[PDB]
Amino acid sequence: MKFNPFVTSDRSKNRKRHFNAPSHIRRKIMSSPLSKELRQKYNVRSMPIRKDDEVQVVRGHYKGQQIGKVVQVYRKKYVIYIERVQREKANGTTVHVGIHPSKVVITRLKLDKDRKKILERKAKSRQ
Amino acid sequence: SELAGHQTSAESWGTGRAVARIPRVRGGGTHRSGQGAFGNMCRGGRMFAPTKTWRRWHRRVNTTQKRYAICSALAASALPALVMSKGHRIEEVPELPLVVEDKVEGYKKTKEAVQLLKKLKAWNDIKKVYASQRMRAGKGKMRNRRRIQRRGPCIIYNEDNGIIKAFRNIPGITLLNVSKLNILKLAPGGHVGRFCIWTESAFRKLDELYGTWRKAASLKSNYNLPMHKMMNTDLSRILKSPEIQRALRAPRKKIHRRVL
Amino acid sequence: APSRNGMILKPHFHKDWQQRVDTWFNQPARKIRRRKARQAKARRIAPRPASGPIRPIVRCPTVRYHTKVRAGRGFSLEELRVAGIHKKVARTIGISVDPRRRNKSTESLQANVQRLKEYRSKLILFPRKPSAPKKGDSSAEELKLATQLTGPVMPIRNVYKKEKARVITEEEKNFKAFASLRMARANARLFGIRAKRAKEAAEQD
RNA sequence: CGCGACCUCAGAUCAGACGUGGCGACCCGCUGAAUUUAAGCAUAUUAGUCAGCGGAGGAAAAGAAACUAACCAGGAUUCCCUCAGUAACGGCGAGUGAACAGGGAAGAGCCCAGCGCCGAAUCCCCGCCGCGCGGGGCGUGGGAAAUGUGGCGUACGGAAGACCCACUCCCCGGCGCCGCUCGUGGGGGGCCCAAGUCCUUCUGAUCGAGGCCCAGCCCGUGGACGGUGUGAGGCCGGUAGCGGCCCCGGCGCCGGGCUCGGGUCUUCCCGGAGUCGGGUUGCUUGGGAAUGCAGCCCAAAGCGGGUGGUAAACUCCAUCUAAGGCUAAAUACCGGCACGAGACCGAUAGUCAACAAGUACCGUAAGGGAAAGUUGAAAAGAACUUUGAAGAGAGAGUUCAAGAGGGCGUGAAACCGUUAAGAGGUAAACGGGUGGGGUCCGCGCAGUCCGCCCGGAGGAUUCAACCCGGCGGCGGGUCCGGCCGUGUCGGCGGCCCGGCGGAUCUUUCCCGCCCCCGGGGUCGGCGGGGGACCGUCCCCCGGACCGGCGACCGGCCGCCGC
RNA sequence: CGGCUACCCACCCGACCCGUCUUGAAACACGGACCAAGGAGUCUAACACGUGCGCGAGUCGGGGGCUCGCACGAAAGCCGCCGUGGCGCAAUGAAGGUGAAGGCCGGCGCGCUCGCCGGCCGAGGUGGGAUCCCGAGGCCUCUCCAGUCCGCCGAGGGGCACCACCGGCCCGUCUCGCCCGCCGCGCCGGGGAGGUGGAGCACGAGCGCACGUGUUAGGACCCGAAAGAUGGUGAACUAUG
RNA sequence: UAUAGGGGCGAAAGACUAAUCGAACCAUCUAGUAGCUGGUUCCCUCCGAAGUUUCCCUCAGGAUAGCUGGCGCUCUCGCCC
RNA sequence: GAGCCUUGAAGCCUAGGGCGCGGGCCCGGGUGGAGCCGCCGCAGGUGCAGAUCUUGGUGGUAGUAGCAAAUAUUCAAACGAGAACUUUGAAGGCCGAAGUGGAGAAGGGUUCCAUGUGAACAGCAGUUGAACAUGGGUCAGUCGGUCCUGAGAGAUGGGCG
RNA sequence: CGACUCUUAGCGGUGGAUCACUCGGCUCGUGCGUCGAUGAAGAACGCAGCUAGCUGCGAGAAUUAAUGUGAAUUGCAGGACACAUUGAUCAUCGACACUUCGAACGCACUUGCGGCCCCGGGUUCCUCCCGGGGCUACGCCUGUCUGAGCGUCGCUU
Ligand SMILES: [Mg+2]
Ligand SMILES: [Mg+2]
Ligand SMILES: [Mg+2]
Ligand SMILES: [Mg+2]
Ligand SMILES: [Mg+2]
Ligand SMILES: [Mg+2]
Ligand SMILES: [Mg+2]
Ligand SMILES: [Mg+2]
Ligand SMILES: [Mg+2]
Ligand SMILES: [Mg+2]
Ligand SMILES: [Mg+2]
Ligand SMILES: [Mg+2]
Ligand SMILES: [Mg+2]
Ligand SMILES: [Mg+2]
Ligand SMILES: [Mg+2]
Ligand SMILES: [Mg+2]
Ligand SMILES: [Mg+2]
Ligand SMILES: [Mg+2]
Ligand SMILES: [Mg+2]
Ligand SMILES: [Mg+2]
Ligand SMILES: [Mg+2]
Ligand SMILES: [Mg+2]
Ligand SMILES: [Mg+2]
Ligand SMILES: [Mg+2]
Ligand SMILES: [Mg+2]
Ligand SMILES: [Mg+2]
Ligand SMILES: [Mg+2]
Ligand SMILES: [Mg+2]
Ligand SMILES: [Mg+2]
Ligand SMILES: [Mg+2]
Ligand SMILES: [Mg+2]
Ligand SMILES: [Mg+2]
Ligand SMILES: [Mg+2]
Ligand SMILES: [Mg+2]
Ligand SMILES: [Mg+2]
Ligand SMILES: [Mg+2]
Ligand SMILES: [Mg+2]
Ligand SMILES: [Mg+2]
Ligand SMILES: [Mg+2]
Ligand SMILES: [Mg+2]
Ligand SMILES: [Mg+2]
Ligand SMILES: [Mg+2]
Ligand SMILES: [Mg+2]
Ligand SMILES: [Mg+2]
Ligand SMILES: [Mg+2]
Ligand SMILES: [Mg+2]
Ligand SMILES: [Mg+2]
Ligand SMILES: [Mg+2]
Ligand SMILES: [Mg+2]
Ligand SMILES: [Mg+2]
Ligand SMILES: [Mg+2]
Ligand SMILES: [Mg+2]
Ligand SMILES: [Mg+2]
Ligand SMILES: [Mg+2]
Ligand SMILES: [Mg+2]
Ligand SMILES: [Mg+2]
Ligand SMILES: [Mg+2]
Ligand SMILES: [Mg+2]
Ligand SMILES: [Mg+2]
Ligand SMILES: [Mg+2]
Ligand SMILES: [Mg+2]
Ligand SMILES: [Mg+2]
Ligand SMILES: [Mg+2]
Ligand SMILES: [Mg+2]
Ligand SMILES: [Mg+2]
Ligand SMILES: [Mg+2]
Ligand SMILES: [Mg+2]
Ligand SMILES: [Mg+2]
Ligand SMILES: [Mg+2]
Ligand SMILES: [Mg+2]
Ligand SMILES: [Mg+2]
Ligand SMILES: [Mg+2]
Ligand SMILES: [Mg+2]
Ligand SMILES: [Mg+2]
Ligand SMILES: [Mg+2]
Ligand SMILES: [Mg+2]
Ligand SMILES: [Mg+2]
Ligand SMILES: [Mg+2]
Ligand SMILES: [Mg+2]
Repeated sequence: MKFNPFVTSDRSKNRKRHFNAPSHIRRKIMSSPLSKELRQKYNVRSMPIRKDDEVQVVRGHYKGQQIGKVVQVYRKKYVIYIERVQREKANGTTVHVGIHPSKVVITRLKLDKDRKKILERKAKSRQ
Repeated sequence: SELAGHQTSAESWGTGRAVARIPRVRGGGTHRSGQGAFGNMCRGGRMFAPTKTWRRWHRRVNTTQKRYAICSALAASALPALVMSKGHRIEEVPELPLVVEDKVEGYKKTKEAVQLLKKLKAWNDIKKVYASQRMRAGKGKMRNRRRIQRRGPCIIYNEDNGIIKAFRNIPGITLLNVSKLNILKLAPGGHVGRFCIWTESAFRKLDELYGTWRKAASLKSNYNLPMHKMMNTDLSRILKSPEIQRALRAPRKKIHRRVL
Repeated sequence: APSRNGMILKPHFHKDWQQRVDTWFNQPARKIRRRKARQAKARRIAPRPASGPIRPIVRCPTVRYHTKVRAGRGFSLEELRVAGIHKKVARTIGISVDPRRRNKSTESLQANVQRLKEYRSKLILFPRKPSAPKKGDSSAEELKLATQLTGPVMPIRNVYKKEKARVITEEEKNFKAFASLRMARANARLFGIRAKRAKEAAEQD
């Protein structure tokens, strides 16, 4: 239950602050869970999505065990794109299909100097 | 807003301009020039009798009547019929007033709380609460109210040691204190007979907080227990007692219908 | 306009009143603000009690309330002088002083100076260093208490002389009467007239 | 004639500094109507409001009695409840209408002109010298202001000066630091628990039952949002005196400059003027032989002056010291910057404005002022063939759905087109009662009613009669070994190792005062505490009534299942 | 085969187009071409009555304060030496002011159109008055005996509330006369018997909350003027220099 | 270019003053008042009128009485009077 | 109400069945695609046939009145799917110098020019346009403003408020 | 037989009602108390690769510098892709910059007309010659300078 008198429970206010969130908050909103074998390795639950990391769809129409990779993170639409998750147009040209990052589970992360810092910070905070 | 219709400056035409006599806005070059001005029957006008902010919202009640209602709810919560006819699952409960030891108020986790609720055979009501958690019906969902939750048991305690933490996450539960008994929580919806779970000290403090018919209350200065009207509320024994039937009339159960 | 039978009414709603209506929708918020302010002041002044300045014994002026006694603003300069403490030091000691009030009755003067002496005897102040006199080695472990409520040393609770019971004297059966009050009122009404009559009689001699 | 000083004055693009205007919800000063009511209307009410003008601050004004009362007196101001719809005002008609108490929130008090003393011990400016981070104040020397009057010492609550007496060593302004401040001081960024596992619907899942005997896991975190629908656990987020990081403000301690209070006695000093008040004329007030303000005239005193609610004279009494000033508090806030909430509205509603809304547009101008939300989960917005010049359409294609095809969710009525049925010279329509046709409904139409008992026709089963073992419940007798309710005494026992109240007492009890002659005398009184009797409550014994919705065992009749 | 109906058609009978102003409406009286959405007795203060609830000669914490910071808590709980205060418990006069107990018995002074004393209960009497109490009388298998057994009633008594009258008490007035007291012997006080005026007393019933109706002030069921005031904009038309 | 609303201007028609002039336009008081017209939304059941007395600057109105409804309350029959 | 629901909520339609005297309600069928309802109490901005009611939409009238002020058009060809309205040539006419001409001031503000399409605008049509889309276009010592005062408006000195 | 008209049902069209949704209002409360001569409110113009409006900005013009965060914005090509250099976006924002009018300030505003001082180019100079920079409004306060008085005074011709 909510107890802080400075955070709201208004549905309209929450929807407004979610739909008009800045770009540095959209990257935190667009977070995806990690795989089971990697969660126990990194001692962290979730992690934001970047352009280089691989990912695997768990729910939706284009779901399965085929490992994929992201190619675009569309922060404006709160969506990500995968090179193999695609669809044919009327004329036959290929185009990526949008899937929400909350409906996808990560299997590989780009080991960056900032990513390692975020991982160790989350691990030390989880303790 | 108290100004919902009087923002427009408009006057009526009069006898001529047979369109109407209702005031109409002045201007031109706009399809709103000449429409209905402020009024009940007009579009974009003020409503009839604009609700003022100084309406009588709150209603005060006598303290004696408040205490009467609280004692009535407490007496109704002790009868199994009145609390069973409300909806609570008390089929497996050993004793209707559940008076537990003082160790429960020292709880810090909710696992032991759920374990105690399952041991006291009161978990069926919480399961019913979990099962009946549908969505609000109607336009109330827009006004930050999208959940319907049925009321479950209320643990009445005293001398808090962390029991609010252990009972603050169970749905349908209610936390109440002996020194602050609320009618809105004891008899929700205007119906008496809510299932209650007490503590040893919370149950021993009732004799000193309200008093008996012999001695008045110690906490409350000038309060005494309400008077009892009918000493025997069982009509069957009174009507079937030999003293009543000793000087009765013959039954005379003949119908005497209409004769042709 | 009137009806069959009813009390004639004169409502004072002929003015434009709806534009000035004070609704008390901020009453709980105001009470919460006042409570928080009281708590903050008491926490800031913790060694001193709430409503610190001691208030004297004050009798009500009017004849309707002159039977009971109540609190007041401050002690008089005469009471301070009989107590023996300086006028300006009482303010920092914690004694409210009212220079405008006078003293007309020794019965109240003695009560006020006794209250002042009791306050001074019960008072215990803190020094900067132990070099200041009129104190003890240990301050009673924060004086057994930091703050007091509803009066610094004692409220103004009323006391009454007992006069339990006594034997009726001999002449009490014919001591007073309604005729006594009637004669008193008649004399108070005809006091000056009798004096003028005696004067004009002695003038003729 | 000139020079110099003073005094009324002029100029500068002289050096330094200040005001203008805007917002104006709250506040202060001025004047400011009428619509309305009075069933008409002049007084009155509307109203000392609206409109108009001038100013400031987060509050402003008010604020330390020229006060209230007439008795056991109270004591700045502000706000709330009562006083009170009262005293009173009013063509005494309509109507208007306070104040003092009292209880509360908060409670902070002072300064100066004057009278006198101090060799003007005062203040501004300029410049070099000794100091600290983001830059301003302490010590030195001359140029002005000021004797037509700086500053300390002084303020009506008295003060000052000179002896006597016994005393006080302190306070106020920066610099470096450790540890905290009550929600555990303030601001900012990021992080922190728990299923996405089996099976089955669905375009899609958050749907649907369960996860061993410790109840699949967490919970101080089951509020909310977003995600292909309806999530505690999939994701920011929420609980948590949770953690780590950065910035700001105070509490204790190391240099620098000022620095005699209290009482008695003796001596001296002690006050605001065209102002009060009076006449008069307007406005205003509930204020009436005139509450307050203002214009003109008359215009003072120091045992004085003001007030004491009915004008005037004589006398007494009570209170205050006005024509000088400063001050936070509780109070108000429809504007401004942020936040939270809703028994409110849900696109003809709610602010005029949910959208490129004070926008389009209108009038020269002041000014007036709109209409207008919804494709789809995802554009995946219809490739391609054909007809037509194109608009458009026929196939085809995406989507579960095109019956969602670019103001496209759902898709009513008025109106119109087509198809089917019926009818037609007194306009159509309508109520009462039939008949004909048609859609549709239920039945399968010479063939459909159900359950009980008995007498017969054939087969298979254990039980029922009765007894035994045995558990569970019902009923009353003994109220048996015990439970408590309603009353009377009793252990005077829980009074000190038990609670309340009482204008019931105990001055031969105590403590702190007080009267008379350190001490004595109750000779009397005041406040607090201690204890005796009274009416309500806590244990055992003995018995009086119900054994009743309070219940157990022993024994019995009569039931049920195993 | 059966089927009323919100399907259509036909015959028989009756059948003028709705709403309100009016004695009179289908009217040659007014409004309505049709359809969809919106649309009118509300809220506050005060008063009167009735009803429900709680307490009861008391009632009411709405104003503040207390417990712990809280989503539900702008709630709820408490004050007890916070009842200040409002209403009611006392009315009558302009005011100074005054301000509500009867009944029985005996005695004395001329038991005198006459006061006092002593004892008792203690708000008078009459005529009605629900109800209650007593009650002659008779009502149950062969008989003198009984407590229950069957079981009503003539008459009589104390009489709720309420009704009518008489009397009694209080306050303001008019007439008549006499008596008593002295913190001081007076144009000082008090008392009686009769007639009247009072929103009075004569064992009290109000308070707080809610609801319903009715009246009233608020724009007050909704829509509607000719007009008045305040402050600003117009001589690009027109009149005049 | 000057005169701006009880004002201007008028060889005078009370004519003109931004299509409005026997008193312009704009916003506010203002939802001004109306004893005067119009309208005033669901069903069933029960009861069910008056246009009359008196007074008012009263005659298209109101007050009063009367007609009506609701809430009750106090009693009476039900076993030769 | 351990209420109903993506195996289908609300809403809408219906020669279907049925209930209640009635206000209304239940079920069946067809659309529809995400919420809704019964019971006990509570509070309303709660029920429409009208008010020359407000807003929006649609009919009869009705394919009707009307496309008639200023003498007048015709032939051939080209570009074009499409010709009476465009273009060119010819013939016949009008304005006839107080014009139906050539330029300006006020006012309009891109309307001027070139290219291109032809649903909207042009009261029929259009290949045309002052419409639409794109791109260009205004060159000053000696043209005028800028200078000067006219009727007149206006700050300081001063006065009033 | 047909046509027209009328009444029902199915489908279709105009129509946009009901229902469901809501980044919007209304009301209540809390926290703070902030404009400007060092140029306020408001107005005009301009600024994006392709850009008309809203929004955001000022010739440094769809943002500059710094800090925090950490791999993007997006309708389309390009572009810094680099991060064991300095690193995109976003937010914060204390540092720079902020066109004209506007209390508006040199006079008036028709963007004209000037007046002083200084710096670069013109006859290497003023003398009504180009560009750039600073100042040039009113009232008032303290002080300085200048100077008017048959207002008063002293010494002197
Ligand atoms: Mg909201
Ligand atoms: Mg509105
Ligand atoms: Mg208004
Ligand atoms: Mg208006
Ligand atoms: Mg609904
Ligand atoms: Mg009436
Ligand atoms: Mg009138
Ligand atoms: Mg009039
Ligand atoms: Mg008014
Ligand atoms: Mg007035
Ligand atoms: Mg005003
Ligand atoms: Mg100002
Ligand atoms: Mg300010
Ligand atoms: Mg003073
Ligand atoms: Mg009163
Ligand atoms: Mg007057
Ligand atoms: Mg009145
Ligand atoms: Mg007045
Ligand atoms: Mg969801
Ligand atoms: Mg959820
Ligand atoms: Mg999580
Ligand atoms: Mg005098
Ligand atoms: Mg005097
Ligand atoms: Mg006097
Ligand atoms: Mg007098
Ligand atoms: Mg003063
Ligand atoms: Mg003053
Ligand atoms: Mg304040
Ligand atoms: Mg509502
Ligand atoms: Mg609109
Ligand atoms: Mg083609
Ligand atoms: Mg669709
Ligand atoms: Mg649609
Ligand atoms: Mg046909
Ligand atoms: Mg009607
Ligand atoms: Mg009429
Ligand atoms: Mg007639
Ligand atoms: Mg009619
Ligand atoms: Mg008609
Ligand atoms: Mg006619
Ligand atoms: Mg008509
Ligand atoms: Mg409607
Ligand atoms: Mg009292
Ligand atoms: Mg009107
Ligand atoms: Mg008039
Ligand atoms: Mg004017
Ligand atoms: Mg002209
Ligand atoms: Mg006039
Ligand atoms: Mg005209
Ligand atoms: Mg006028
Ligand atoms: Mg109205
Ligand atoms: Mg009449
Ligand atoms: Mg009657
Ligand atoms: Mg479907
Ligand atoms: Mg949807
Ligand atoms: Mg309505
Ligand atoms: Mg309608
Ligand atoms: Mg109409
Ligand atoms: Mg529309
Ligand atoms: Mg038409
Ligand atoms: Mg024709
Ligand atoms: Mg023509
Ligand atoms: Mg051709
Ligand atoms: Mg040609
Ligand atoms: Mg010719
Ligand atoms: Mg000519
Ligand atoms: Mg010409
Ligand atoms: Mg073209
Ligand atoms: Mg055309
Ligand atoms: Mg052109
Ligand atoms: Mg164009
Ligand atoms: Mg040339
Ligand atoms: Mg020229
Ligand atoms: Mg002038
Ligand atoms: Mg001047
Ligand atoms: Mg249709
Ligand atoms: Mg940058
Ligand atoms: Mg100027
Ligand atoms: Mg320059």
